[PDB]
Amino acid sequence: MIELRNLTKWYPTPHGRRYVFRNLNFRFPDDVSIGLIGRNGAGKSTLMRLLGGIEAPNEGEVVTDVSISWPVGLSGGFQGSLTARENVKFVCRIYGTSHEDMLRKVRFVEEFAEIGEHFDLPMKTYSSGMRSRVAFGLSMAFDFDYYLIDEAMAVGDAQFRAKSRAVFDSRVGQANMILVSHNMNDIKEYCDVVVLVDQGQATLYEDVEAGIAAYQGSLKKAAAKP
Amino acid sequence: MIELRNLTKWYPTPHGRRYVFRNLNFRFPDDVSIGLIGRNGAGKSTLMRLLGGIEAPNEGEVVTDVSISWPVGLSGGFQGSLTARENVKFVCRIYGTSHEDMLRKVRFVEEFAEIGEHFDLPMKTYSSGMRSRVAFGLSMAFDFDYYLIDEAMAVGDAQFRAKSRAVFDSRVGQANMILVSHNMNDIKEYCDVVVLVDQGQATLYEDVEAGIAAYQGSLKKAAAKP
Amino acid sequence: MKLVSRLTAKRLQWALVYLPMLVATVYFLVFSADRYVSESVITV
Amino acid sequence: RSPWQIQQAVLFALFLRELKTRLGGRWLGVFWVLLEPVAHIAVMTTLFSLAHRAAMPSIEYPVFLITGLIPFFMFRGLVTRLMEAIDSNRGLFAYRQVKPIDTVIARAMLEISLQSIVYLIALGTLGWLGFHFLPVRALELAGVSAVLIMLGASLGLFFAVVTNEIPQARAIVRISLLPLYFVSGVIFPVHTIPPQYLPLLQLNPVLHLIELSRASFFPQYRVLQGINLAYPAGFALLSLFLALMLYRLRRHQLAS
Amino acid sequence: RSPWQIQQAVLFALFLRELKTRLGGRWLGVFWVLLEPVAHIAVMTTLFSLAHRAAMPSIEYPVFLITGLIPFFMFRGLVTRLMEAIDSNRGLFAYRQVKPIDTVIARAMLEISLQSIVYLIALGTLGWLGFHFLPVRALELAGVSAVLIMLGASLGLFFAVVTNEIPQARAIVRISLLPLYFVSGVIFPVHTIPPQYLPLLQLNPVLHLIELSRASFFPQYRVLQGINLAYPAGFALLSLFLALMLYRLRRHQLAS
Amino acid sequence: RRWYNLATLLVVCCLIYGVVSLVVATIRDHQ
Amino acid sequence: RRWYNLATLLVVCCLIYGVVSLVVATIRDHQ
Amino acid sequence: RRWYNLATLLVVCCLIYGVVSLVVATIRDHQD
Amino acid sequence: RRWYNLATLLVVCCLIYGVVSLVVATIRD
Ligand SMILES: CCCCCCCCCCCC(=O)O[C@@H](COC(=O)CCCCCCCCCC)COP(=O)(O)OC[C@H](O)CO[C@@]1(C(=O)O)C[C@H](O)[C@@H](O)[C@H]([C@@H](O)CO)O1
Repeated sequence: MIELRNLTKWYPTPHGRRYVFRNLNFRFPDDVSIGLIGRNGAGKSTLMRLLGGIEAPNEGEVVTDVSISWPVGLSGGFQGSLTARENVKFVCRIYGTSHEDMLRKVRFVEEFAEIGEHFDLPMKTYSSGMRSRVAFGLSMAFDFDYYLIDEAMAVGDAQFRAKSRAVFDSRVGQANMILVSHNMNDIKEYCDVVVLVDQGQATLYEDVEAGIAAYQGSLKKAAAKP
Repeated sequence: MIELRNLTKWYPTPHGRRYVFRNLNFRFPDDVSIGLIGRNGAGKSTLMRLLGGIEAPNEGEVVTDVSISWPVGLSGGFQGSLTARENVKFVCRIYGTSHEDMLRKVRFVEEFAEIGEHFDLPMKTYSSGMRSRVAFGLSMAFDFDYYLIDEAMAVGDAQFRAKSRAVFDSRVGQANMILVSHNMNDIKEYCDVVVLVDQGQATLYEDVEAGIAAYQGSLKKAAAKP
Repeated sequence: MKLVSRLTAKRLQWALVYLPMLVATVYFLVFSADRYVSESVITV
Repeated sequence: RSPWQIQQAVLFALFLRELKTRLGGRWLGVFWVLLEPVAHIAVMTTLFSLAHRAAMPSIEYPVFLITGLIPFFMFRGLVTRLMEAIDSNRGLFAYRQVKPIDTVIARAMLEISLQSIVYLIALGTLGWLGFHFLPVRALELAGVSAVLIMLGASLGLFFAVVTNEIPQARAIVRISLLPLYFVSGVIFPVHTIPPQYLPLLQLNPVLHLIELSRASFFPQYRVLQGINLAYPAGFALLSLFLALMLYRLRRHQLAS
Repeated sequence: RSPWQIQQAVLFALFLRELKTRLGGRWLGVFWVLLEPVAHIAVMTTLFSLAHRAAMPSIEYPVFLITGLIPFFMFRGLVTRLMEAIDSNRGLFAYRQVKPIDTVIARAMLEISLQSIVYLIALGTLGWLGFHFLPVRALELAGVSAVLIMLGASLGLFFAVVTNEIPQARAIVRISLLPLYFVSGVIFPVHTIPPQYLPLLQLNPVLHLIELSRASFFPQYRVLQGINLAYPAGFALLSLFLALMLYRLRRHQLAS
Repeated sequence: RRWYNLATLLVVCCLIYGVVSLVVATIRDHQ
Repeated sequence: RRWYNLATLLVVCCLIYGVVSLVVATIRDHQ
Repeated sequence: RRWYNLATLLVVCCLIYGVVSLVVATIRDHQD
Repeated sequence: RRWYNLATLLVVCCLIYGVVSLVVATIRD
């Protein structure tokens, strides 16, 4: 179960406290695929950071009895100076796995990276898509109950997407994937329920198309406001 | 006229000197739109930085009798603690314009910024989009013979792209823009000549489609190598 | 290599704590000998 | 899992990380750490050996300087390294297990281990050269050193919590640390200090701890009037309480 | 446009840049550079007022301390900040007409301006408090100060060029500025120490420059043997030549 | 002087109990 | 001093045990 | 010198008030 | 003092081995 109790997150601004969320109490549905959608600036990034633990909420708490992964494709969870293998070492020792499984996961991230000698080179010299490949390898190497993805489709080349959806379908069914994507067809295909974030409030829809209609109506109301 | 005489640029690596370019002599064609294409890691970013003067070549020189602008969308040309207006002041103060042109350029940057009161705030609290918009405003607040773009198309929302291309179409004809993009259709539309970078060597193609065919053949040869 | 692999917590605890304490225990309480001290204070 | 086992996991992880960053990777920093005390001895002993022999003829100068310096170096490290603990590990502060208290605890453990190793090495070297290197009273010296540990770690945590913002203020920490090397009885005995400067000199807890450690080290060492353990012990206890309370207030505000 | 005009414009631009990044906008830097000296004369006085009045009962201690302190502050600031200029402004350059030497000499000229302002303020308040505040030979003082400024700027540029890609060595330079304050005749008259220590201390050019600056300030001031200006002049000339030649070698480098 | 040590030791146990409670709270923060 | 020496020996033994344990854990993880 | 003792009483009462306020805030944070 | 000289010679030789190995490791890269 995933729950947000009295959640309140804001950013410091010179004009005051810009509240992104305030007293947000909401329970995520169980064993279903979740599509988190919303307007730009409505707090989708803030909420996926709070779900993944990237940001600490000012008030309230997140109650979760299962394992939630970090967002896939984000490069802000690593350090530039060390080489890629050293970052895999770092994340493995934070999670604290056995040495044999440590070596196996290094082998797996080497396999899914397809990187070469730059695997022994520091991350500060990497490019955007290659850092995204490193992040994908670190995210996939593990086994997680819930996977957070902030629209990682539009990274890398076509072959990267091919292997991505291949191992995705390999992992389909053993975990529930939360997707924050502006591609609404992806929300149709890869999700079971729709949670929309608007004005700091999250609304749940068991039917995907109901959330589609609600989001489209909200966009039309925003556009029609004079 | 842009010419590269005996250019040799490399990066320090623990394994030795990784030569990116070595004795690169090449003359860019005049009064034409240039499309810089090449493989990943072939040196497009490094050569583009050398053209913009971002990095200093170890040997050789860059001979240019016209004005070449910095890459559009790059956020590494400013200072974090200064505000946006202070960064405008800094840039123009190297460039050294008159006070009327000072105030007009500040107003133009504020106009193309569409950021608001955060325009009076330091950029250390900015997001990537805000810094990219500031860079675009600075790259446009001036008048140059040649403009450098490191695939700045896929930054920002749709209205940002529409406004950027509107001012672009205002500025076509009076300058030659060099674009480094993986979108080959953009290379077709916005360029007249093609410069292909491979193995530290630049090959010139007066026909765009000839350079496209050469790049496709190079990619096929790289993929077919066992 | 394998030499540092056999240095488990129990083996290191034995080789560094319990044996020194044990040898000190068997020496000081029974094997030791009393040494009386007499003190004087002089000057010239 | 229990909080205790995940605590050992996370502290071991940050301990090996901190060993990596402080030692430079190739284990080059050990030479620096070993070379500062001996360089201090070489500078210190060449001007005041005769003065000390006139002052306290019964005590050898190098052992006096070891006992005066290495605890002070340990305290200075415990303050400085732990004050700047948050900024160094800032980029990896969002893993739900990497709270700042673990970072400061890991830095403290690393510094204690390193300086204890240096203490043992220096004592062995002193014994190897024919000096006097066995403390007559061992566990009282250990207790005084533990009081010094508690005071130093408490002050470091307090300064790290208080100065999370305004890092410029960190300057008036380390700049203020340099006079503490001179005013406390580290390099020259406070026996020669005129009594009219003595009262304010008693306000330094580090002076009390250094003097008590030296008294517990050497045989027949005299302590000055007004030196006691109660004042530095109370200072350490109060500072630890204040630092823990201040960290508990601003626990959630040290994440970015 | 002539290269001289380009140099003028670029040095003015990064002078404003440096002025901002040094005083921080809030102008707290002027507060610190006005309060650090008066702190030094405060503590230094309350230490050795009686000692100085017994050593040379002809010159008041505060004016001696000012004349020995402010040039040393200028020299230290020159060395440190002209060393750190390239590391600070690595984000700069890359836009043509900007070279490392521009940032180096901009930091230099800011340092001389600030320290000359502080010197004038100090002389003004010294005259305001009923102390001797007018040099008897101002031209010699100007020449000695120019020699010291040239030596400091040249050494700073030399260390900025040499210790590129090795930042840790910079720290060593910082710590070697600590003995100089205690050895270059700044806080106490140098005639007190025995002459057997004297010849080694003659290898320090800063002691020669400070003593010659003092000799050009007070009337009937005593200068001891071997304090000629030829040695500091040659030191400054050689250091400037080496620094300029090394910068010319690593000119196309140093730009990221 | 009985009341002096009574008050001093009361302050000491209050401080020690507070320190231990804060330490165990920080330990139990991890879940 | 029998119990005295036992106490000091136990303290130093615990200290060297802790330092050596940290060292062996470090070298085991490094390999 | 009544004003002098009042002046010291100002700062000692302010210190006591600050310390007890911090303790109360700690207890309140513990009661969340 | 044959054992004493042997032990201190071991110490200095090991120290010089360590410093030359550190120098070699720094200059190999
Ligand atoms: C709790 C306050 C107590 C104040 C004590 C003052 C005494 C003198 C201290 C020396 C003051 C000092 O700094 O040391 C000097 C040399 O010291 C000595 O030889 C001491 C000789 C005798 C003293 C010992 C005898 C003790 C006898 C009984 C007490 C060079 O050290 P250093 O190379 O590290 O200097 C670096 C700067 O300090 C950097 O600081 C900055 C700045 O200037 O750029 C940085 C930044 O700008 C900002 O953070 C910061 C500012 O803005 C924020 O206030 O100033």
